[PDB]
Amino acid sequence: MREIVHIQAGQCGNQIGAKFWEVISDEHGIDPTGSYHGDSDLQLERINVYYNEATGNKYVPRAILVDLEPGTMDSVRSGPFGQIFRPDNFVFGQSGAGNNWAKGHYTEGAELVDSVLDVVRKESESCDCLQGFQLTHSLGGGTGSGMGTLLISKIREEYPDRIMNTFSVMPSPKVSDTVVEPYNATLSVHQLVENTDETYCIDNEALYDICFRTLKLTTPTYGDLNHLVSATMSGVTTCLRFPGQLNADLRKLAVNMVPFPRLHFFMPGFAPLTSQYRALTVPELTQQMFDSKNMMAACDPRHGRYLTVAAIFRGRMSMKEVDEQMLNVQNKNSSYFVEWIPNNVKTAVCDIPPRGLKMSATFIGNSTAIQELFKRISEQFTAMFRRKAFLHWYTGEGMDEMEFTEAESNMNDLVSEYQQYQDA
Amino acid sequence: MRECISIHVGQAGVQIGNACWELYCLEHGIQPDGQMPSDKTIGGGDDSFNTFFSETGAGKHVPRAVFVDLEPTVIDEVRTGTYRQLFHPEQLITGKEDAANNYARGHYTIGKEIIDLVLDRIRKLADQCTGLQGFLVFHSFGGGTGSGFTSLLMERLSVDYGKKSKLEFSIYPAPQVSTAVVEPYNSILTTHTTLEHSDCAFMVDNEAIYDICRRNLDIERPTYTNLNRLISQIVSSITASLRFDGALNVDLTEFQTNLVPYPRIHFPLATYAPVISAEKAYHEQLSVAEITNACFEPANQMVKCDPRHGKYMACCLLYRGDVVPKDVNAAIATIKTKRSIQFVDWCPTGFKVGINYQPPTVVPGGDLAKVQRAVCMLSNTTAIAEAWARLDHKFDLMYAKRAFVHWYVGEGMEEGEFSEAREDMAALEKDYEEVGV
Amino acid sequence: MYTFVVRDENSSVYAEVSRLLLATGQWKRLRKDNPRFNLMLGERNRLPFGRLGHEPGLVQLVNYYRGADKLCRKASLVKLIKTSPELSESCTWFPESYVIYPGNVWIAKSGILISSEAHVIQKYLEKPLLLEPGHRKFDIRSWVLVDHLYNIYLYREGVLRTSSEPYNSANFQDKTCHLTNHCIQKNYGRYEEGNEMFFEEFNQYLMDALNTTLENSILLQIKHIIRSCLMCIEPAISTKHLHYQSFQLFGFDFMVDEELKVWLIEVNGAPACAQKLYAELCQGIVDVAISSVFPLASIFIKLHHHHHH
Amino acid sequence: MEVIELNKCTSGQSFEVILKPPDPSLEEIQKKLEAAEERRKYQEAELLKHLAE
Ligand SMILES: Nc1nc2c(ncn2[C@@H]2O[C@H](COP(=O)(O)OP(=O)(O)OP(=O)(O)O)[C@@H](O)[C@H]2O)c(=O)[nH]1
Ligand SMILES: Nc1ncnc2c1ncn2[C@@H]1O[C@H](COP(=O)(O)OP(=O)(O)CP(=O)(O)O)[C@@H](O)[C@H]1O
Ligand SMILES: Nc1nc2c(ncn2[C@@H]2O[C@H](COP(=O)(O)OP(=O)(O)O)[C@@H](O)[C@H]2O)c(=O)[nH]1
Ligand SMILES: COc1cc([C@H]2C(C#N)=C(N)Oc3c2ccc(N)c3N)cc(Br)c1OC
Ligand SMILES: [Ca+2]
Ligand SMILES: [Mg+2]
Ligand SMILES: [Mg+2]
Repeated sequence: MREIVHIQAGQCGNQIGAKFWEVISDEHGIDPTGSYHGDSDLQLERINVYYNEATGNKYVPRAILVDLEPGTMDSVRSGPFGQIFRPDNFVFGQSGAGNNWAKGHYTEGAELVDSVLDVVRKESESCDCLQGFQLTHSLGGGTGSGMGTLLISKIREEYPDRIMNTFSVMPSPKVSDTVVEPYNATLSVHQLVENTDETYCIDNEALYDICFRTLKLTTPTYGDLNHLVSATMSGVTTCLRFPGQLNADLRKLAVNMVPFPRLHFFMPGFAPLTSQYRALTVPELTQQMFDSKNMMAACDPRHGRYLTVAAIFRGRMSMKEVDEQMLNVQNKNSSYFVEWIPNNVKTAVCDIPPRGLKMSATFIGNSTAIQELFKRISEQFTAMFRRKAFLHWYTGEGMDEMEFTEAESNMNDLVSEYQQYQDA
Repeated sequence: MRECISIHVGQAGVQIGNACWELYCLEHGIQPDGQMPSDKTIGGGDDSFNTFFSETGAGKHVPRAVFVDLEPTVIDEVRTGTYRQLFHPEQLITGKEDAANNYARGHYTIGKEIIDLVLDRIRKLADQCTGLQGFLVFHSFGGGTGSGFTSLLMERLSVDYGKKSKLEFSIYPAPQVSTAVVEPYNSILTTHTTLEHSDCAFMVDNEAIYDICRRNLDIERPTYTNLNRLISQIVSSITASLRFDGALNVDLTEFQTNLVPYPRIHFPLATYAPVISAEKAYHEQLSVAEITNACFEPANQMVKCDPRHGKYMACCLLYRGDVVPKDVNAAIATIKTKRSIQFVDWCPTGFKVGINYQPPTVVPGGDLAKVQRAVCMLSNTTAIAEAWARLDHKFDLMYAKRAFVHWYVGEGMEEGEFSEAREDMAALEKDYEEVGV
Repeated sequence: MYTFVVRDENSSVYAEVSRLLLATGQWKRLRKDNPRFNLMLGERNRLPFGRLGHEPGLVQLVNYYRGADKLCRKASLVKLIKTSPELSESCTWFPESYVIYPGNVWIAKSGILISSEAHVIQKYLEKPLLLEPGHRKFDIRSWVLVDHLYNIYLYREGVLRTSSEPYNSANFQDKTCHLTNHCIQKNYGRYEEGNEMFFEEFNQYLMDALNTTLENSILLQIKHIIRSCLMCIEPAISTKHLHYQSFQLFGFDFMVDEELKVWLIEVNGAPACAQKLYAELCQGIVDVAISSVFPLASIFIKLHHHHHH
Repeated sequence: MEVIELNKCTSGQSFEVILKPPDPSLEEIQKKLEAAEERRKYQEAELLKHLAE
C-alpha cells in the first residue's frame, strides 16, 4: 500500500492541482526541474507515494492532467512547476464543455475518457502496490464535474478494489461562473455518493467568507481561494507523505472515518488561516481548527454531531500538550460528538512544518452538519428545476428530465441519512 | 526436554516478540550473532533453554520463533536490525497489503491467501522438535492482522496439532495508545473465534502498562518501546519456568492445570512488582513483604480491575532474585489478615510458589532499574470479567447503529458472525458471574 | 465546567444534589449513557463500577461505594457482625440476630412476625424507652457521609420517627404501637409534627425528664457504632489507590432502651432525608464529597478516635 | 498454614502453600472460508452488473 495516482480535471481541478504540486514538491525539496536539493531524509522516505523515480535521479509526479479544452493545460505548462509533469500525461480535447455536465459526462467527454484511462493504466502497471486515486475537480462546471465523474465510474469498473479519493470544490453564488452550477453539482454529488470512498468538500462559499470576513480581503481572487485550498491539501496528505508512527494510507483513512458507506463527505479545517510572525500555541491551534470560521465547508458544526475526526499538528510541540488540548474539547463539548462511536477522535503529529508557518493544524471532520451544504445546493437546484429552467442545454445533449429528478432524490436522501444520525 | 514454538502475529505481536527475544538472549548469555559461550554442548542439548532455542553445528542459538505480518515495514526492522543474525529469513513472513484494522480482511480475505504458507514454516520448526509441547502466540486484539489472521492460525493449529498446548499473550485495546476506532469489533470477533482453540491467555491492557510507565518510570508520553520492555519482563517471568531448572509450571500443560480449572474462564490476571525508574537517583530496595503486598494493588496489574469484588480460582507467585520460602510465607500470613482474598468453595485457598535466584535481567540503557528481587503473580480472578464488560459495552454502542459493519460484510463476512461473537461474550460474562457470585 | 449524569430517578436526595449542582454555572449534566462524565449519580441496582476510571483525561467520582451492600442488606449485616473479629458475635449494640433460610420475645423480617412461635430472627426489645406524655416508642435516624479519603462525616441533625400509641406487653399482633415506621403511621401527628421530633427538643425532653443531654446519653454510642461499622469494611470498599473514586451518604437507624442503651437496627444505602433538612444536607454533600475532588471558583462532625494499645 | 511439595535446585526452589482446604475439522474450515469468498465475488458481480447498466 504505497503509490497514489493523482488526476486533475478541468480549470479548477488543474488550478488547485497545480498549487498542490508546487506546495508538496517544495516540502519534499523537489525543484521546478524534478531534482532533489533538500536536507532531511524524512523528505524522501515515502516520496514514492506521489512521485515516480526516473532516469538521472528525477522525481515525476504520478499526476495525470485532463481538460476538454487546451487553454488551462497550456497555463499549467507555462506555470512555475509546469516542467516537472510527464508530458505523455497531458490529455486534452479542443471544444471545451461550456459549463455543461451532460457534455463532460455523455458527449464531448465520452470521446476523450478512453485515452485518459490508458495513461491511468500505464501509471497503475508500474506501481509496486497502488493504494488508489486522488482527483482534483470542481462540481460547478462541465469537465471537472461531468467528465471527472465519468472517469471515477470507469476507474471503479477497472479497479473495484482500490481507494477513490476526491478534492471536490462546491460552487457558490458568491464565486459564480453560471446559473447552471447547482444542476452540474447535484448530478456530480449523485456520482460521488455511489463511487468515492472519501471526498474533501472544498466549499467556494467557505473559501470566500474566510477571505472577506476573517482575512480582510475585500475582493478575493481564485489565487486567494486557492491559497487556502493548497494549505488544506498539504495538511490532509501530510501523514500519507511523511514518516511516521501513524504511517497513514487511504484505506485506513476510509475504514476509520466512514461508519456508513454513503456518509464519506469530509469537512476540512485549517489553522492558522493565512494570506505569520507569532507562532500559535497548541491551545490556539486546537480552538481554531474546531471553530466554524476555519472550516473549508460553509456548515455550522454546532448544527451537527461529529461521527469521526482526524487532526494533524505540524511543527515542534509536546504531544502531551496536543493530547491534553484534544481531550479538553472532547470532555467539555461531548454533545457535538456521537456517544455511540467510542474514541472517534484521532490526533497525529509531524515534526516538519509547512513553508512559512512554525506550527499549523489540519482538521478532517465527518460531521452531519455537511447536510447544510447539500441542502443549499438542493434549494438552488429546486428553484430552477421546478420551472425546468436552463434544461434545454442538457436535453440538447440527450439527457432526460428523469435523470434530474433521480439526482434531486438521491441528494435529498443523502440529507435525510445525515439527519437520521444527528438525532440518534 | 520439550520444545515450545513462539508465533508473533501483527505489529504488536512482532514488536513485543523482539523485546522478549532481546531479554531471553541477555538472560541466557546469547549474543546478537547467536553464539552462547557458556554453552559447552555444541550442535545440540536437552538443557531447559533449548525448549526456546534450537542449535546449529557452527554453534548458533536460533529462536523457535515465527514472525507473521500481512505488511512488511515492521518485520523489515527485525530483518535489518540489531538481532538480524539471530533469526533465519524463513521464520520472518510478510505479505504486502495489511488488513487495514479489519478483522474480516485479516481472517477471510488477505488471510486465506497466506495461512497455507505460514503453517508450512511452522511445520519446518515442528520437524526440528523431539517432543513439541505447543505454541506461545503474541498478538493485538485491535489490529486486523492481530485479530483476524491470529484467529485463523489458531483454527488450523487445532486441526494440524490436536495434542499440543496453545498459550496467548494478547494486547487488549486502550484509547490512550490506539490505532483504529474498530478495535472493539476486532477484539470481540477474535475472542469468539479463538476461545475454544486457546488453553491459557495472558491479557495485557495497554491502559494499565501505559499508566505503570507514567506513574513508576516518570515517562510523560510512553512509547511502544517503553511498553514492550515492561511487557517483555512480565512475559519472561511467566516463561522462566520453561527456560530454566525448576519444578513449577515446567511444561505448557501445567499452566492449564495450575491456572485454568474451568476451561472457558482461562484469562489469568498478571500482577508485577517492583517497577523502578533507572533515572531515579536514590532508591530504597523493596523487601519480599513489600513486593508480595504490591501484587494485590490494582495499580500494578496488567489489567485494571478490583480482585476484592470477585473470587480466585488459582494464584501462582513467581519470584526472581534474593527470596527464600520462610520470607514468602511470613508475607502471605501478614496479607491474608489485611486483605479480601476470597476463593471459590470448590478450590483450596492456596498459593503455588516458584523462586529463581537470578534477579531480573534489564536491557542496558532501558528504563527499568536493576532490583534485588521481583515477583509476577498469576491469579485466575473473576475480577478480570470487568475488562470483558468494558469492551462488550463499546461493541454495543457501535453495533446498535451497525456502524462500520459494512467494512466487514464487504469482505464476505456476514452480519450474523457479529451477534454470534457478542452472544458468546455475553455467555462468558455470565460464566464469570455464576463462578464469581 | 465539570460534567455529571443521573441514573437514579426516585432519589429525592440526589434530585436536590443534581439541582444544586446545575444552579452553580460550572457543572453541565449530560445524558444517562454518555461516558465522558466527572461525577456519576448511579442507579440503586447493577451499577457498572467496572466501566469507571478508564476514560483518559477524566478524574471520575461516583456516589456509591462498591460492596457497601454487605452493610445495607439484613441477611449480610447479621453475617458481617457475626463473622468480623472487630464486631464480635458478643457485640454489645446489635440485637441478637440469626439466619435460617425459607422474656423470650423475638422478631423476623427482610409482614413482620412477633410472637414466641412462628430472613433473620432478631431478639425483640421487650422494654424499650418511651416518650412522656405518650408511653410511646420511636427510632433515631442519623445521616453519615463517607468521602473519597474515607473521612466519616456525621450530620449534626438526625430525627426521631415516633409512634402515637401506648406500647403494649400482652398485645403483639397490633402493629401501630410495636412498629414505629413513617409509612405505617400515615392519632397521626397528635404530639409532634409528622411523627418527627428533632435534636433540639429531644435534647430538652432528656434534660427535663432524664437530666442528661443528647451528646452524653445517646450520641457518643451512635458515633462509636457508625465508626465501628465503616472501619470494619474500609479494607473491602476503600477506593484509595483505585482508578475511580467513591463517596456515599448512609442513613443509620438506632433504638434507645429504658436504661439509655443505643442499639443498631438497620443501615440504609440509598437514604431519604427528612423534608425540612434536605436543603442543608444536600449542600453539605456538595461542599465535602464533590467540591473537594472538583474545586469551584461546618454542618458535619468528623468521626476519628486513635486510642493507643 | 502448611508448606508442601518443596523442591530445591541450584537456580531456585518451588513449593505449594495452603491456608484452608475447599474444535471443527479441515473440511468445515475450508467450507466457510469459501462461502465468504462466494458472498465476496457475488457482491463484486452485482457491482459490475450495475456498472454495465
Ligand atoms: N503494547 C503494544 N501495543 C501495540 C504495539 N503495536 C500496536 N499495538 C496495539 O495494537 C493495536 C493495533 O494493532 P497492530 O498490532 O498495530 O495491528 P496489526 O496486527 O499490524 O494489523 P493491521 O496493521 O491492521 O493489518 C492497538 O491497540 C495498538 O495500541 C506495540 O508495539 N506494543
Ligand atoms: N429488634 C427490634 N426492636 C425494636 N424495634 C424494632 C426492631 N427491629 C425493627 N424494629 C422496628 O421496626 C422498624 C424497622 O424498620 P426496618 O429498619 O426493618 O426497615 P426499613 O425499610 O423501614 C429501613 P429504613 O427505615 O431506614 O427506610 C423500626 O422503626 C423499629 O422501631
Ligand atoms: N476554488 C476555485 N474554484 C474555481 C477555480 N476555477 C474555477 N472555479 C469554480 O469552478 C466552477 C467552474 O468550473 P471550472 O473548473 O472552471 O469548469 P471546467 O473547467 O469546464 O471543469 C465554478 O464554481 C467556479 O467558481 C479555482 O481555481 N479555484
Ligand atoms: C490523524 O490523521 C490521520 C488519521 C487517519 C486514520 C488512520 C490512519 N492511517 C488511523 N489508523 O486511525 C484513524 C484515522 C482517522 C480517524 C480516526 N478516528 C482514526 N482512529 C488517516 C489519515 Br490519511 C490521517 O491523516 C490525514
Ligand atoms: Ca547446547
Ligand atoms: Mg470557468
Ligand atoms: Mg500492521
